Amino acid sequence: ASRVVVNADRVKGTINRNIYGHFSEHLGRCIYEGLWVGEDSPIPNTNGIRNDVLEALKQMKIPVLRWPGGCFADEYHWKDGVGPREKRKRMVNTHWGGVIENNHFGTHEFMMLCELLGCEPYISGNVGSGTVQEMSEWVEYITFDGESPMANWRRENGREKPWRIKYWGVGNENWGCGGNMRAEYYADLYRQFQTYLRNYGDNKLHKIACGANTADYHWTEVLMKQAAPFMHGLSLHYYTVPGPWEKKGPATGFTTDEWWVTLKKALFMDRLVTKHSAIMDVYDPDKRIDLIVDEWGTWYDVEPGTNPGFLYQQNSIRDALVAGATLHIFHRHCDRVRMANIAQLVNVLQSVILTEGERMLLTPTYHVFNMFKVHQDAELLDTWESVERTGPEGELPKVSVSASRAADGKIHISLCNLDFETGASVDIELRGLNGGVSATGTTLTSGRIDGHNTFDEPERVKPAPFRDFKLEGGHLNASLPPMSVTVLELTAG
Repeated sequence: ASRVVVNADRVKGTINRNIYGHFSEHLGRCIYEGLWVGEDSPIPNTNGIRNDVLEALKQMKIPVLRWPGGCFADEYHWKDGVGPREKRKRMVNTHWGGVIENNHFGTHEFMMLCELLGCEPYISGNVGSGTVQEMSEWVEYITFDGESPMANWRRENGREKPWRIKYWGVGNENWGCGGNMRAEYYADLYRQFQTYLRNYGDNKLHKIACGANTADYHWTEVLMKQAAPFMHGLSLHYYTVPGPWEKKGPATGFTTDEWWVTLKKALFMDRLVTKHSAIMDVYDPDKRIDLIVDEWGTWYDVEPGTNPGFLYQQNSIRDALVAGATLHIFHRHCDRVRMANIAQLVNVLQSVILTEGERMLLTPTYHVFNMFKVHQDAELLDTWESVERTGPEGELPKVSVSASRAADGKIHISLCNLDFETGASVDIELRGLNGGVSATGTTLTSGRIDGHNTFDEPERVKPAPFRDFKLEGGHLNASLPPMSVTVLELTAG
């Protein structure tokens, strides 16, 4: 059996709720259909935003939402998305391309969306093809409470008081689709652009520089050395891609080898975060600057017959394990990692929700985020572990565990069983308690390694009560089901 000691009297730090963040680009059906249906749609909606998705996201407690993209963000000109909705600029592609952009979802609709969800807005400004004045005016338009062309324009468009916004990305993927820049060159632009993004009134900007793709450590070094004093966060992007880029592999009907490879590549996040943080420590030993993993998740070949440019893929129990295992990695690094944004809220990459017209489903990834919401802003508890191995040559840990205490005093222990073939025995020793506790549990598992939900069968994979454990005198012995994510809630008394 795997062994775990939880020291409940020993706090290691706070798991920032923004670790549970999300990301929605104007791509495929993420914004259009996925969220924005329009005020006059037969799909029930609140001010143009579909109610089914809204309610599901609120239950999940989405903490922050990044918009309007990765690549799209450094092509976007924000002024195209404000003003009388029916008169905004429109781009239509008469090709398989499928680029229909009417700009009906713009700045006002996005701030409204965040207010509806109860989440923080995180806007990504355009460095690659934008100008310093353009970005500066966006911030002024949003946050200025005085009189000016930009602030007056906001009021004319229906928002009288300024909005608050903390999170502001100064360019996305600038090493690539955001301008193919050298780190050294981006650093100069970053420093210039951020200069003109002001704190108006009571607003305080949290400026986020574009960080490394995967293992580009030189990027991190240059950005930290050249630009650390001018930023509050630095990002990092890492997608879990089973096969080569040219043939990533399918979301369902995959082999057992693809299972192990996917999970092994997911766990590589720990090395990336560790090594990028080590470079950050050299220039910022006090850890002032946030590490922000604002693109992560699985990336497969699209579902057969669909437009590859739309990035639509299914979502299985394998993705649930990627999500749960990666979230645990962020927890362990919560002294530096303070936000993450899984790539793509709806209908795009590793989504929590898929839709098909009026129909929608919750993916197994959704269920992980909903179950793990108990970790948002929780205190991470000191845990020691000795876990068995699984997979070819024991290349994976069989189990991944994390323990935290919520503000109301309840303790939550989440556990992933990475082995699809057998259950996992975990012996959990609870120390530093002071009293006694009782426990309940919930588990997400499947009978098939590619177990997933569809529109006709939307509840094939979903959480269920978990009762296969024994709690006796400060020892919790659990028998986790195969391929599962489980959460145990412990209540004092």
